[PDB]
Amino acid sequence: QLTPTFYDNSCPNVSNIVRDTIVNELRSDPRIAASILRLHFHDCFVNGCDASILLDNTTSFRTEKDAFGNANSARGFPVIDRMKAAVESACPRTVSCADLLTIAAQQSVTLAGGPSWRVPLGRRDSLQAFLDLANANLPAPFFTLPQLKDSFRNVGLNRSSDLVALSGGHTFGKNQCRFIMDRLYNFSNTGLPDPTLNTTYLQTLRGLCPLNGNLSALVDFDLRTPTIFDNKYYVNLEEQKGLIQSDQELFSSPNATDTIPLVRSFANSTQTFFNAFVEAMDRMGNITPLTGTQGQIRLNCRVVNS
Ligand code: HEM
Ligand SMILES: [Ca+2]
Ligand SMILES: [Ca+2]
Repeated sequence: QLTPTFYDNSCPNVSNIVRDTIVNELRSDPRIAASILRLHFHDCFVNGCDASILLDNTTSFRTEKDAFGNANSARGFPVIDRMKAAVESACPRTVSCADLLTIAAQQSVTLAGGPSWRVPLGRRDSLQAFLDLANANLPAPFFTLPQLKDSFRNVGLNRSSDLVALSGGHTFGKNQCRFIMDRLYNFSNTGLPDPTLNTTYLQTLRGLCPLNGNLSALVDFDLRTPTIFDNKYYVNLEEQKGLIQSDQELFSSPNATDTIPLVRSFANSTQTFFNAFVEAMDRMGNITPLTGTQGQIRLNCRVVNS
């Protein structure tokens, strides 16, 4: 059983070391908090939160870093190496990369203005990476609501609240033009923009992402507060201003009878959202963890111990 007090005796300063690292990095890279939270999400959706995503290539297994959802998208790996080294110095061979990344995600959310809580701990590190599983398990922005629900249920999150609350991670961070080009110019081969995208916002996005333009150009997920972790993401959805298809479907999909009330509830109360986010975050963080003597306490998050 994972417990928030796991390192209270072996490494009481772990959370503070993680926080300090993120604070330092945020000065030069204001996007790092968002990037780290996403790394934890992509770690947990593939064989559970086991730091499998942090492993680099080997001749026996490919890295998840080359999965369609991670390649030229996932970032922050060097920062994780930095805090790991700092933690290893303070507490040699004690904190797993899986736990480190979980704490980092929580601290990132808090530093961005979100809720503060102690995450359950005790996870251990994987002995391999899972590229095929990552390609199969990570959701895509073009997924329909039924597909998004399927993706979450596939890893163990059955509740619509899990999906709606965790999608709140898009209250900050960046998204490449490539992922919304269809919504802007030719949605579902209709030759027209996605009708669920506010027409005024449509114009703005088309200006940032012109046809035949730089597909790697970055756009803010939350037009209200781009770098602050708050409930503004849901207010945008109510106005048809969700950035990607998967965001807006939570409010506009024909299958959204169960998600609409959640979207409204989170848009109406920061407290309601923050509570739901913590609850869902801990549930995602409890996905098939390695515990006890299973797996290892990886020393270098990029390679399995030898
Ligand atoms: C519900 C399905 C989801 C889909 C389809 C999805 C899709 C995406 C896409 C397309 C990007 C842009 C990547 C890029 O342009 O490089 C992204 C970024 C991001 N996602 Fe999601 N996401 C989902 C759920 C979540 C969840 C559950 C979290 C965390 C709780 C999360 C946190 C983030 C963050 C913070 C970013 C910004 C990262 C950065 O700026 O470096 N996402 N997501
Ligand atoms: Ca994983
Ligand atoms: Ca925001």
